Amino acid sequence: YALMVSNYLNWMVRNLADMEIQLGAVKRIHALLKTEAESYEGLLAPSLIPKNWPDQGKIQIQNLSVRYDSSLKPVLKHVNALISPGQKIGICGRTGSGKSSFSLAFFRMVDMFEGRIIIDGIDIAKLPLHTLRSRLSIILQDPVLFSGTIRFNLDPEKKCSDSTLWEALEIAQLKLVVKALPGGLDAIITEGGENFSQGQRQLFCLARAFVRKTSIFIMDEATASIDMATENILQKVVMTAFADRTVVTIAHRVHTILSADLVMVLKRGAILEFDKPETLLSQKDSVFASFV
Amino acid sequence: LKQTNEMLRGMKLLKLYAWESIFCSRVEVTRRKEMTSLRAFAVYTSISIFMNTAIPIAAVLITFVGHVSFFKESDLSPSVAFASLSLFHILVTPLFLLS
Amino acid sequence: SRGPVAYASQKPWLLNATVEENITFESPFNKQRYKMVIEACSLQPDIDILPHGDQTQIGERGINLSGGQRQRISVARALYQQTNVVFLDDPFSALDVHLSDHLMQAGILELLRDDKRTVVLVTHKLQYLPHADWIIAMKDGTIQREGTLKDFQRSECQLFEHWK
Amino acid sequence: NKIMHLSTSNLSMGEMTAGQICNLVAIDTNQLMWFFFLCPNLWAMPVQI
Amino acid sequence: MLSRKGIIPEEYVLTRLAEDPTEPRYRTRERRARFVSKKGNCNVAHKNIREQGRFLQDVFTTLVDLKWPHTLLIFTMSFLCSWLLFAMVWWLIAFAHGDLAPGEGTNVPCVTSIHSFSSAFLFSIEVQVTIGFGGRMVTEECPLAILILIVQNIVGLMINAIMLGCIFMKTAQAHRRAETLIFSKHAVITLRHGRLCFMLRVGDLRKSMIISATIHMQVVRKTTSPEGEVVPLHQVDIPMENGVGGNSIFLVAPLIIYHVIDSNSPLYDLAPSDLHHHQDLEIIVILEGVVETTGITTQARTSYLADEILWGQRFVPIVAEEDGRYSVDYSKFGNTVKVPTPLCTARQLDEDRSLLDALT
Ligand SMILES: Nc1ncnc2c1ncn2[C@@H]1O[C@H](COP(=O)(O)OP(=O)(O)OP(=O)(O)O)[C@@H](O)[C@H]1O
Ligand SMILES: O=S(=O)(Nc1cc(CC2CCCCC2)n[nH]1)c1ccccc1Cn1ccnc1
Ligand SMILES: [K+]
Ligand SMILES: [K+]
Repeated sequence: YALMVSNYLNWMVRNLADMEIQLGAVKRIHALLKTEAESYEGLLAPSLIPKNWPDQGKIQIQNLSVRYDSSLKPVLKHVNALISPGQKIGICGRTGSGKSSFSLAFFRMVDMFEGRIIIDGIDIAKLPLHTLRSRLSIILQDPVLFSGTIRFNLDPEKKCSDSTLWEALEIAQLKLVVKALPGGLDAIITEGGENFSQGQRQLFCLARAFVRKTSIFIMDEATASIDMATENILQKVVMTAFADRTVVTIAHRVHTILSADLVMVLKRGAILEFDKPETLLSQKDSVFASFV
Repeated sequence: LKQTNEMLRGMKLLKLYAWESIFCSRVEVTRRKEMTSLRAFAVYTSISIFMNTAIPIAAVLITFVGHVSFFKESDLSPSVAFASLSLFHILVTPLFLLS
Repeated sequence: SRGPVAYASQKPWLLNATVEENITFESPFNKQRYKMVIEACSLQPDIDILPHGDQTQIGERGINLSGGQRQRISVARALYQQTNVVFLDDPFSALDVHLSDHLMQAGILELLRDDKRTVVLVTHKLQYLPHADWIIAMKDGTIQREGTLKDFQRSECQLFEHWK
Repeated sequence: NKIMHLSTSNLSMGEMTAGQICNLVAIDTNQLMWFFFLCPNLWAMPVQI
Repeated sequence: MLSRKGIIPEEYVLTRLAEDPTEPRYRTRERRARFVSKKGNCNVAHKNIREQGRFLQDVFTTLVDLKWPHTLLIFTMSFLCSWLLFAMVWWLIAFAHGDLAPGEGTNVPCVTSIHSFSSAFLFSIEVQVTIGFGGRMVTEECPLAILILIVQNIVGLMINAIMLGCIFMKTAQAHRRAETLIFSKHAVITLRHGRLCFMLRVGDLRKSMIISATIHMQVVRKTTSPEGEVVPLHQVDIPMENGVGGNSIFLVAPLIIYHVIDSNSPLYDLAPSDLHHHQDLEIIVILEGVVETTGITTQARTSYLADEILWGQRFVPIVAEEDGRYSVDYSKFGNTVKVPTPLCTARQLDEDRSLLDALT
């Protein structure tokens, strides 16, 4: 037994070193597990007290302020603007601070919310976040698509098997692509649209809006789009305003934003200018000159 | 890993689209699929470790039983028994590394 | 016998390092030349968007950029190499921003006139397709003619009326 | 050195890719180094046994 | 037991772009290198030393440089080795002669009273240290023993002479006395007679006077010539601004050493703003002089970094007259008081003086 002592000690030390090396990563994982946040719940009864789905869109901002860095240096200062229910209003600002604040406040993603918002006559913070995001369509700045079957990609959570979704997808855009795809409704994506038209994101957003029947629509800036793409986007916005009766457009293109009931701009951490009619923006030539 | 990297790359979009659980279902399915192979690997390495640990003891037992019963030509002198044990302990290391 | 010929490719190539190091490409850093190149390429707004600016881990295994941005980086590096011969492979086909292309063309023209060096820009840029610079036509795996710009006018087929 | 003196024809670029050659360098060189490390064992262990 | 091997099929493939070193980055403000310490002991490290045995050639010098305990140990070891060797030689001689054998005294023993190695060692001790008990006498019929005795006496005399010389040389050392010199903890710079100067205080503790006092001032800094030369530690001599220019001084009470900063002085373009800690500046003062007791030159080395310079300060008076003599309060050696001076450099001060002269 004495002869084996040296090899036993050597193996013990080597295994202890390896165990410590692996336990370093184990401790890193455990420390990462200590980051507990993002509690998806509501401080009210969500059975029947809130609306099943916001349709009127009668939301009144009452001195709403949003900040990220622990409620410090907010991008909004008592924002209280009267939105137009039952109509599409597109607010375009030269600076992206207003659009970012609006996007954060729409889904309550802002870290700090100094104010009150009545979402369709009900509180926004007292509603399920999952339901709120499911019943509110939104587009992205850049085309982002997952890799999977279109039936399992367009409405994975809804899991609706109606052929109306496929009909709407083939009618909105990429009819030739849908016809050429052997799967069709259940066609699998190719590396998340690695080789696909730039309008795939817009088509997916339109299909999601059609499926979920989200009355309120949220729009973001377009990094790059052709004239035909812009015309199709405008047609989709008009269709949403006709059917869903609510649409919100946020971008920096004055020509696109002019096709809306109301226009507003926010800059320097506060509201810059609000124009209830569309012609009021053209009345103030400063914003028109800045845009073009 | 490729699937979860695809999920995390568009994590903001997935969170805003309320499809996190929908994709997590496929994540769990793939995790079970990999866990089956991981369990097979664990079983195979358990068998390997058990054989490695039990081979020398079984060989020593067989040698001693054979010498005592079949041969019975010696009184099992310690000078032979412990020498054989030391030789087996020495030869254990090359045997499990030759493969 | 071949010198340090500057080259560009249709598929951009990037170094998994900082943007400034990738642009320099193991070359001495001159502030004046770097500022002139970045002003010509209009890469300052792109650097402003980046968190670390030129210190961001550009390329693979790090920060991934668009094809136009990668082409901007490649052409900026090629210009900053400051070689007597510069080659391009569709620099404007990938990125067709008219203002940026015109600014880069003007900067390249000024720099090459100052240096009196040969520059080859293989592209389908119809905006500067007719010019006082020499032209060469390639089709069916052969060179049709490499001479003055008036040769194209003398030919019966004027590049399908230059897509006018 | 071989990479520096390697042709750039598509017939070879599309056959042995950059990822493939990187995996080759990562794996084959390491396993050959391990074989060099274990080379005395194959000479000694049978004789010792 | 055993372990596993480094079999890496693909290194997890996706395991990349981790970054985030999270290094402490505490080495930026670790420390500042000093040419010499406040108490001499130049902190300079030598590298690539190609010695050819000259270190061991100076055996006497090495012995002198050895400390007192080391010298005592070497003395004891050498004497014990010599005694043991001579005792062994005597024992071998006795054994060869056969007198060691306990036999009849028919033959005259080579050395009398020899019975064991202990007796041989006692005889060797008596011979070498010249004790001479006489019980162990040397016979006249042992010429080899006579020759060994002669050799042992010669070796003992030579060893005694060498040890005495080494002891005298070690006693002549006065480095500890040289350490008794006192220099200001922090130096000051202030105007004198309308001229800026770098003042410093130096004093001595022991009442013994040091003769031929000579102080040298130099500045150690990295200087690059316009021709492109790069000198890592350039040393430039600094005058003491003496009345006659010589470095000879008469130090009884702690005196103030001041150097007038002229245009030719390298300190002519220095500002208090650039007098921070991490500054390429170090003042070295070397004091030389012989001791009235030992007559051996002694050297004092001190350093003053930029952070150790007290801009716009004045040393307090230290000498106070008494009823019959003068008194020095050594507790006031390092006490200084602020002196109102302009913050401009020496160059700017001279330029302002020239502008004032031109205006007037
Ligand atoms: N009265 C004294 N007796 C002996 N050494 C002294 C005396 N005053 C100062 N020193 C020496 O001066 C050096 C500087 O350190 P220290 O801060 O103790 O002195 P100092 O700045 O002269 O102080 P003080 O305020 O006493 O004049 C030290 O080596 C210290 O031993
Ligand atoms: O005990 S060994 O020396 N082990 C060892 C591994 C390395 C890797 C280095 C070299 C490669 C790069 C990392 C560092 N250095 N040393 C040992 C030596 C000879 C035979 C058997 C062993 C035991 N063995 C084998 C596998 N695991 C333990
Ligand atoms: K004597
Ligand atoms: K005597």
